[PDB]
Amino acid sequence: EDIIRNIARHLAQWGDSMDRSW
Amino acid sequence: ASEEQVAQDTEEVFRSYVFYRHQQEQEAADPEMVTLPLQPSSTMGQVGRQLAIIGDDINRRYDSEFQTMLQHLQPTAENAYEYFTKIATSLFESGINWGRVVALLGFGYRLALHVYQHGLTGFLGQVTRFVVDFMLHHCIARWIAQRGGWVAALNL
Repeated sequence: EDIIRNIARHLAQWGDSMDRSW
Repeated sequence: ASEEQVAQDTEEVFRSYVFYRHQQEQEAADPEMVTLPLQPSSTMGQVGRQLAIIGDDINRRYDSEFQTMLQHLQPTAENAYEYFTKIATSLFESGINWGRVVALLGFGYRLALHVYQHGLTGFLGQVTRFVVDFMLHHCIARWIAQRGGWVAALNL
């Protein structure tokens, strides 16, 4: 589940970066 | 009732988001992503289009990285639901915001594109259901409804 955890962490980071930019 | 209208709108937003993400990747091919079924005079095409535009700066930076992690994950018809559910649940475990909602759409787009590129045709409607059903049952549709619906995304 290492890959699952990494994708989810990336998605939360990218999502938070977008949210801050908006 | 409010959640169900948001769920119906989510199907349109996701299909529009997929159409426009794919078109901009083509103008920067998956034939399943070149159709845009919408209800008459829908605003959800505009919503999906704008969400594909406003996430472009981040997405263009990281598209290769995301594709690489998907290659490692090796999603198939047999495991895609399990993997989608686990990843989406983790994404929202610490909260919901509009950026994370867009990240979920992007995940559905990249998952659908990846499986198609690896030979799995006819799966776009499956991923659409995964997205809609996840949002309905994991309180995302409720969060969107409390902000006035998907039209609130046009202010972003």
